[PDB]
Amino acid sequence: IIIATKNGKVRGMQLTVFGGTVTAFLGIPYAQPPLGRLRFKKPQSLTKWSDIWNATKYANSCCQNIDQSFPGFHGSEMWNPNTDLSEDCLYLNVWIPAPKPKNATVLIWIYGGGFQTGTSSLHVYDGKFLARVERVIVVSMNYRVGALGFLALPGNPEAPGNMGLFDQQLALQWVQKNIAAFGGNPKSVTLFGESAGAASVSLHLLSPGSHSLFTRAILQSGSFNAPWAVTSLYEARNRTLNLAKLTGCSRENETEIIKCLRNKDPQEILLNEAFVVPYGTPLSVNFGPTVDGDFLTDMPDILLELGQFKKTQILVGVNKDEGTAFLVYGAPGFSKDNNSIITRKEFQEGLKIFFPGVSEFGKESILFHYTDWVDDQRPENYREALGDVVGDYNFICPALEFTKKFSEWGNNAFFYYFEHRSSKLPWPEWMGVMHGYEIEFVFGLPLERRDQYTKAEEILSRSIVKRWANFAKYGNPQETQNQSTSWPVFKSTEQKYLTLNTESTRIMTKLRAQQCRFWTSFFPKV
Ligand SMILES: *[C@@H]1O[C@H](CO[C@@H]2O[C@@H](C)[C@@H](O)[C@@H](O)[C@@H]2O)[C@@H](O[C@@H]2O[C@H](CO)[C@@H](O[C@@H]3O[C@H](CO)[C@@H](O)[C@H](O[C@H]4O[C@H](CO)[C@@H](O)[C@H](O)[C@@H]4O)[C@@H]3O)[C@H](O)[C@H]2NC(C)=O)[C@H](O)[C@H]1NC(C)=O
Ligand SMILES: *[C@@H]1O[C@H](CO[C@@H]2O[C@@H](C)[C@@H](O)[C@@H](O)[C@@H]2O)[C@@H](O[C@@H]2O[C@H](CO)[C@@H](O)[C@H](O)[C@H]2NC(C)=O)[C@H](O)[C@H]1NC(C)=O
Ligand SMILES: *[C@@H]1O[C@H](CO[C@@H]2O[C@@H](C)[C@@H](O)[C@@H](O)[C@@H]2O)[C@@H](O[C@@H]2O[C@H](CO)[C@@H](O)[C@H](O)[C@H]2NC(C)=O)[C@H](O)[C@H]1NC(C)=O
Ligand SMILES: CN(C[C@@H]1CCN(Cc2ccccc2)C1)S(=O)(=O)c1ccc2ccccc2c1
Ligand SMILES: *[C@@H]1O[C@H](CO[C@@H]2O[C@@H](C)[C@@H](O)[C@@H](O)[C@@H]2O)[C@@H](O)[C@H](O)[C@H]1NC(C)=O
Ligand SMILES: CC(=O)N[C@H]1[C@H]([C@H](O)[C@H](O)CO)O[C@@](O)(C(=O)O)C[C@@H]1O
Ligand SMILES: *[C@@H]1O[C@H](CO)[C@@H](O)[C@H](O)[C@H]1NC(C)=O
Ligand SMILES: *[C@@H]1O[C@H](CO)[C@@H](O)[C@H](O)[C@H]1NC(C)=O
Ligand SMILES: [Cl-]
Ligand SMILES: [Cl-]
Repeated sequence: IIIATKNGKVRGMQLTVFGGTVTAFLGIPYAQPPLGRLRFKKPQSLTKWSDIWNATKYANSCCQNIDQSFPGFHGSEMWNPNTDLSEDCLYLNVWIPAPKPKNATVLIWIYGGGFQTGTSSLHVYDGKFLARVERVIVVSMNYRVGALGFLALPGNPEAPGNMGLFDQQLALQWVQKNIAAFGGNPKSVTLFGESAGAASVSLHLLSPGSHSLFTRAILQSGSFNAPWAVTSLYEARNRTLNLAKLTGCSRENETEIIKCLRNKDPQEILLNEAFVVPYGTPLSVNFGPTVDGDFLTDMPDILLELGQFKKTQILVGVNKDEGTAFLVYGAPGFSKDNNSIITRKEFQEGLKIFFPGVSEFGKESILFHYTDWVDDQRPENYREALGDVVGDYNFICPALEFTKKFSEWGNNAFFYYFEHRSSKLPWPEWMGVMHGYEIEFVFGLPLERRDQYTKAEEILSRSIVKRWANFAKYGNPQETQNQSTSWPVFKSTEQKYLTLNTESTRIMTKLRAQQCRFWTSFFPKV
């Protein structure tokens, strides 16, 4: 089972999935390893090889700091890298149906991780379910994260910024030139991703160098206009410089800095990423997408506002409790191991943690818009309010605003609202429908009966998988057979969206409308 690619022959392996077979090619290199003098530079193209590359195991994950706040707890550790970390991590994976499809639609996954963490090899990113059940091809790639992938000395090719995005872009290029050999249709490629993955997919909509590398886009819990998604050219420099000092690489010649940062073990670079900013938060993106003048030619809010993106269909959506995950990473009085009833004072302190550089008036204005209580006696008023504050500001309102803005230029948009809490979810109940916990459903993990998911979850994943795959194949995320609720287009007027849950799937209008008017009109002025 050998496929000949443009750079050489690759050998895959055979997966038994649901009384059937998927061919997995795990760990195909798609760039020269960005090592030595290649560190921080854009990804260079891969020299040809004469052997049979053995793509039979996930490859090295990119260097990254590991969440060690809940050691031994699956709800945190399920997200930590499950392969050796290395700078030599520019690899991708391909699941194709067996037998080899003819002209299959291709799904390209971009993982999240706040642009600091993440890896394609995670169990909740296993594409074999989608390959088997919908006969699409799934591709996923590793891209550089943290400083190693997003250090920015603007204009300077030694550290131009946005390398991780250019890593992704080079993977998309690989699919364009090689997926035909695997039975995929290069003309039918849907980027999908979650969180920073979703912000990445949205940036590929803007980057002209990506416009011909895919067809459609799916944005799960993320978009480039999210407040955490794009570093200012200022802060990127202040960040690059503060890193140079912490490592002792402060030089007058800016390239002499990069040279100095190139003789540091990655461990030294990662240990210093944290304090590169002055006041971090649980959502800090120390090194992330920047306006490099290359991948990104202008500030994306301007590009969005003036229709300067790929015209195509988008599938956008968010989860019901996007914000609760971050509350247990610093917020006072919070814990995954109790119900986290917090007081007014505790809520106010938590705003200082999530909005450190914000004026008191700004923080009071958040308090005022979110404490008009329907019941003052309700003891978790503040706990739920602080979670909604983080979710509405960081995910739901920018994702909604992205969808209005993008659809205003005549393209079909579909907006979902995931509100099912996984029956196997290891975080406590009050954290609800958390950030990232729609992904297993998108990937069809409840489709394996051999797990402990309920029948209702199997049906929900089954429908989501159909809707996702029909969106990839046909720009339309309906399920047309099992008498399903029709998913209407999101228009700027009606703003209709589809709820996803095991109970009843409903068409609703104008998600978080009052919340988002505050976050999208008033709060940016503070
Ligand atoms: C990439 O993957 C291939 C295939 O691996 C196999 O794929 C599937 C088909 C499945 O069977 C898997 O279990 C398995 O991983 C690798 O192919 C193997 O290549 C090595 C050599 O590099 C072979 O080992 C040699 O086999 C000889 C059989 O004639 C044997 O004589 C060899 O003994 C040595 O010592 C004597 C003593 O003088 C010498 O005379 C010999 O010439 C030899 O050097 C040795 O056992 C395996 O048998 C191959 N696998 C199979 C299943 O046959 C390939 O190596 C791998 N490459 C990389 C870089 O990963
Ligand atoms: C731009 O960076 C300066 C300097 O960063 C400091 O030193 C680094 C090595 C690292 O340890 C950072 O965490 C430090 O912040 C920032 O200046 C500091 O600001 C804090 C309070 O904001 C102050 O108490 C320190 O004394 C300052 N240190 C110095 C050397 O000036 C500055 O705030 C950053 N600018 C922005 C807009 O964030
Ligand atoms: C919920 O727990 C937090 C966290 O406290 C720690 O974790 C607990 C699960 C338990 O193992 C405790 O022994 C630990 O201290 C509590 O937050 C602390 O609250 C105390 C008293 O209010 C305060 O002195 C500490 O500063 C707090 N620490 C942190 C990190 O917030 C919280 O009180 C608990 N809430 C409820 C409703 O039980
Ligand atoms: C420090 N990180 C967060 C921890 C790391 C591992 N835990 C995984 C988890 C995932 C879902 C629920 C519970 C736990 C979460 S991060 O990955 O570097 C990061 C940084 C900035 C971000 C800004 C916006 C959105 C996401 C961001 C992520
Ligand atoms: C649709 O439903 C299948 C089984 O449910 C029953 O059978 C179908 C064919 C209907 O005629 C009706 O009797 C029931 O809904 C599932 O096996 C199948 O996976 C479902 N398809 C999707 C896309 O969810
Ligand atoms: C270690 C721990 O937390 N254990 C608790 C689990 C969940 O894991 C938490 O709610 C989220 O961590 O949930 C319980 O409510 C339960 O349903 O029996 C109590 C149990 O002791
Ligand atoms: C694949 O599909 C495209 C249209 O999407 C078509 O133009 C092309 O000829 C097809 N090629 C093969 C080999 O099926
Ligand atoms: C910095 O050093 C590099 C080394 O090749 C050189 O090309 C560049 O001109 C230098 N810049 C300044 C401002 O001295
Ligand atoms: Cl009160
Ligand atoms: Cl308002």
